[PDB]
Amino acid sequence: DSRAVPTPAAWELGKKSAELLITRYTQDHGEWPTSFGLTAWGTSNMRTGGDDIAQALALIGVQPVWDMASRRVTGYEIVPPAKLARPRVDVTLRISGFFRDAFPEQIALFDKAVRAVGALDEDVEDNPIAARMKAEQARLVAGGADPQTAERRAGYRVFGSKPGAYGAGLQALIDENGWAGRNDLAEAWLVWGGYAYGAGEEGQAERGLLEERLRSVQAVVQNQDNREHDLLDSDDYYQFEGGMAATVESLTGAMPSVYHNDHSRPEKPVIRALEEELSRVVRGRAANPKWIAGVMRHGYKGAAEIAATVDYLFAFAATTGKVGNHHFEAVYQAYIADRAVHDFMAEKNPAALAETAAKLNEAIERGFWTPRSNSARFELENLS
Repeated sequence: DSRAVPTPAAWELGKKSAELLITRYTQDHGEWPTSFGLTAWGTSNMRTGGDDIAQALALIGVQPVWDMASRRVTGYEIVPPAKLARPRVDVTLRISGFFRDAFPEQIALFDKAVRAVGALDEDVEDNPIAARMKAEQARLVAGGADPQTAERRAGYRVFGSKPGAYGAGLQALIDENGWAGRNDLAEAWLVWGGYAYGAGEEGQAERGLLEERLRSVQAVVQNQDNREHDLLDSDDYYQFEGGMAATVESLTGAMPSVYHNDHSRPEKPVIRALEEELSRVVRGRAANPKWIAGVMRHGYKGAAEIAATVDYLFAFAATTGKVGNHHFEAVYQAYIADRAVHDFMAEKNPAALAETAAKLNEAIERGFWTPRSNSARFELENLS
């Protein structure tokens, strides 16, 4: 039932996650965060209790209200400063097309909550949301804006693609290799995701507002709720957390922190840096000889998974620059220099082998990988 979302169990997770994310931020940076960029997304195969929205509500310092009998969400209640041991953190939410289509009530809940936090009379150090929404509203009014229009526009926190549009708009740009620098990925990401969503209403073209929100963002955040997939076998992560981080870099001149969080065990959320998650998945899966031996029993399909892993690794380097030289070296050695893996791929799926070689050559070309051997360049080019 979409009216019962976020569930109390998704709330408990969102709250613990938000606390752990703030803490990780303070450990990394030595100061309270004031502005995160979150992605809310979904698959038919996800847990359904409303984790993303719960985390966003927790960050801003709002709690859902449930009907005790029915367990439906009836509204929200602002957590007062008396009940906060840290400041409210501003949240800019990028929603996927799936998320936008599936969960209009969640979007409306968050939109109303964050605007209500932005209207509180609280000190800037407790409430950066209100300070931003008041200042932007005031700048718009002083330009001649109708105050009501100005309050509407200053308070937008939910951005997505227009109706009938899916993904972040980067896949073709990366696959055709028709991007010069990361600024071109940021431009496509803004064109694609520049629509503001508010409670009840349809999407509104508001690219300038998205840019202003992203200019403030200090960390990019995305959550994973199961271990049946990872960030190097699905397009859900590079295009949202990856594309959002490219865009913040393009607007500010500094790459923000990216936190790829593990909500697979709801009682024990684990916050990780994207570099940590990348390395966990290379060790655990991509370069894991148990994983390689297993896909070597699935023929054409297995070889395609190897190739896809390299595609995603490249996509993360393209958007974020957070893929270390060691990862590219590791997959080169595991997939190309290991003659048993190389020969498996050449026999069962030579196109997948050619795609892997071509991707590693582009990684060299872009400065994502400097091969430990000079002969690796020629081998890869001769192979592709």
